[PDB]
Amino acid sequence: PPAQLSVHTVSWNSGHERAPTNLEELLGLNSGETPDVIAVAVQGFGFQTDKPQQGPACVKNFQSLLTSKGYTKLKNTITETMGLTVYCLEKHLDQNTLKNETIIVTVDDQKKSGGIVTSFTIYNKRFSFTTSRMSDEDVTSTNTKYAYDTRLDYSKKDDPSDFLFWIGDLNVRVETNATHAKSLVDQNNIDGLMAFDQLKKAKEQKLFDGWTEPQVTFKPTYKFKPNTDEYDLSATPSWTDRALYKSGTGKTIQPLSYNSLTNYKQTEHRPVLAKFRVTL
Ligand code: HEM
Repeated sequence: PPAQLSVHTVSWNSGHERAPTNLEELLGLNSGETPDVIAVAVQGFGFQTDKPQQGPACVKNFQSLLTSKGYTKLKNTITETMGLTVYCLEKHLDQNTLKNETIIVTVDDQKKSGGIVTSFTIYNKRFSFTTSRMSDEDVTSTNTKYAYDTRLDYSKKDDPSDFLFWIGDLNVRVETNATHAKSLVDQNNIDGLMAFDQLKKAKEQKLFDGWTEPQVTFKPTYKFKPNTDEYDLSATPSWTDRALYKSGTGKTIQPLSYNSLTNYKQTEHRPVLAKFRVTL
């Protein structure tokens, strides 16, 4: 039982885009770090049907890179609009106690909104990783547009998990006009623009209760004109992909870094990579 473990998470509202082939950077591996757990969440369209037949390349390329580095894929789960994969270094796994479990929650009859939770235990500590997806137009258990449901929140369980991460596009946006938002971006007044971000409003409404986001120092990750760094100002620049963390049991979770990956310009959103150190 080590004293600490490291976790990398990445999420990307990737839409109809295929997985990139350059993955080390996406997963935070390109400077030689060797995290214990890696979670990858995507939001988009057509994953399960997989008309593009891109599933095969995803498996090949992720498994090619990660197996050589000592990772085991605990689970991949896909729906039409969401994907969540969790990897862990094989050296941490005790099959007798791992209790690897995933649930899918769907909130609409077309199964386009809801979320996924994958959980597992190592060294007698329980990890849970959630992703979620909500539409602006949906009727919901919260009567909000935010991608929260209590069924996805393993901190509000009778026996809450030790380490919890929630990654993806939460459908939280910046609630001001585009002109003001862009001016704050140009001034690098990130905290000033963050004053208009809806996560605090969601929390006031008792969504994401007690969940923390690492400090944001990067510019909004949406909406870009593809292959550029220029905002498409048809939308107010916003922080779409987010990483939130919590412990149900008083364990320390220390973010090490939290950044958008601006080299992945293929789409209107930029991926967001978080790195944490957890104390068992
Ligand atoms: C940036 C975008 C994407 C990322 C990061 C991504 C990531 C992943 C990851 C990490 C896995 C698990 C790989 C493993 O086995 O180790 C996976 C599986 C899969 N992905 Fe993607 N994916 C993306 C886009 C897509 C798209 C556009 C499609 C097609 C609509 C798709 C279809 C699938 C399917 C069907 C699987 C499961 C296939 C199987 O289990 O044989 N993905 N993806």
